[PDB]
Amino acid sequence: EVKLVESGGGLVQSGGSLRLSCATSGFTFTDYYMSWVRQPPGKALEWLGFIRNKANGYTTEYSPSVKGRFTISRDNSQSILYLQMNTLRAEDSATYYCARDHDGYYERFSYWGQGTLVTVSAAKTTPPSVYPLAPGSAAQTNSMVTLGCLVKGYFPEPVTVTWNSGSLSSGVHTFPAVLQSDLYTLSSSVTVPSSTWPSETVTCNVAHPASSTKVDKKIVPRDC
Amino acid sequence: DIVMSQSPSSLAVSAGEKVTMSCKSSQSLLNSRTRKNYLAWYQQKPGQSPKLLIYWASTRESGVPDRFTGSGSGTDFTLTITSVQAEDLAVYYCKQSYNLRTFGGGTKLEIKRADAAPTVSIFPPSSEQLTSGGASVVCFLNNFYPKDINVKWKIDGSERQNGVLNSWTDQDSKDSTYSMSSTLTLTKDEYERHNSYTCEATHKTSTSPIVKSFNRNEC
Ligand SMILES: C=CCO[C@]1(C(=O)O)C[C@@H](O[C@]2(C(=O)O)C[C@@H](O)[C@@H](O)[C@@H]([C@H](O)CO)O2)[C@@H](O)[C@@H]([C@H](O)CO)O1
Ligand SMILES: [Mg+2]
Ligand SMILES: [Mg+2]
Ligand SMILES: [Zn+2]
Repeated sequence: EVKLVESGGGLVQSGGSLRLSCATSGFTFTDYYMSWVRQPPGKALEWLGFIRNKANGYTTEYSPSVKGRFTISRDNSQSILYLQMNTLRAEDSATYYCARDHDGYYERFSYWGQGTLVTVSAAKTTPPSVYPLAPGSAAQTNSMVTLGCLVKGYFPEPVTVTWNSGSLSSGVHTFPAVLQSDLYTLSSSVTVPSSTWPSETVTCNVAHPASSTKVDKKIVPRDC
Repeated sequence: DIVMSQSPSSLAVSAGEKVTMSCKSSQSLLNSRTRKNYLAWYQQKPGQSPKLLIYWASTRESGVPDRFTGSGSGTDFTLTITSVQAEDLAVYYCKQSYNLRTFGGGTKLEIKRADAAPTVSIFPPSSEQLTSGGASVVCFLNNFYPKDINVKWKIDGSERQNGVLNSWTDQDSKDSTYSMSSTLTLTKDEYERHNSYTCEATHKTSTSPIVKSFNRNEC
């Protein structure tokens, strides 16, 4: 199994610097070119640069958009790819992906990482408040029941939300966060058979990496 | 520079139907020596990393369903999807690799399906939020189509627009529906001045709004 895993994304101020890393496994690192690609929220993919393989002397090329400002390097001992970013600006806020590139036989980006989110801003890190969403005490409970979690007032993105540590995935809707005066808020709904709640537990698991926040919020009925 | 353009910007197709999309390069991508066109297509599903579908213009990557076909040469290229499936919802990007790499702007493919009415649920503020002095009332509108929908909040029978936050999900990869969350945020002080809290959904699927309500005094 091939593995590409980006790290290092987070909040940085305008003018500042940030280095990202991409740890790889499941293939012979030195045989491959590696690329970095970014994607501002809701916008198109942008190729940033590559570093060539062993046969090609590990040489680098860059997009004009970042040349002279971004530097790519690689640790061939550990099979790690790096992206050093300097003099960051708002337009650099984006998800950053590493991707396995050319092997010299094939024109194609075969394997991509999950991506790491960089936010360039002066706003401070704020952990979320996590509130349970249970039907009110005039809920006429019926066949199915919808529960939720409100993840309010955090910065920067992202947060992750799961239900019962991942056991509940179907019937889940996690709504994209929206920014309102310098803080994000999102919500997540989950829908289950009434027979299973509150008889069985339903818990939302929320994480906010920028504040190392980990929250498990049990949804408890308002009577019951 | 090699400039890559795609069209359309977006479109919607029903399951079972054919999809066609185009990618243009400002200069030929055909390498004289290797006689291949250095043009690839990627699929990026909602919330996922891009996946390679086609390279060298027409070579299908192993694992990629046969219904995806790349064609074209030189400066003009086409991705065709036959018998489109709900799961094919995604943004499709072309990418040149003739001279370094450049991506096109993407084509957003949405799925058309039969109209479906929303399921609406309303939630009072939690005691944990109220303790802190705040009060958010949340309304979920789940699994509807088309995306267009109108939500109004009524407090004691009167519409309130200030303090509302709306968010739509991407289309569902399975049932091709949308969902929306609407959150009304008040201070605890304002919340406790009023009784009736209502979220009303109007959608083309009915001439009557779907109404969910609660009374604070009865919580
Ligand atoms: C055409 C002359 C030499 O090019 C190659 C070759 O083997 O023919 C390929 C070069 O590869 C790249 C590159 O810049 O590294 C990447 C490929 O994706 C592709 O874009 C080609 C492009 O078609 C070539 O013009 O370029 C590179 O390996 C190159 C050596 O580095 C040259 O010494 O050899
Ligand atoms: Mg040019
Ligand atoms: Mg749904
Ligand atoms: Zn009032």
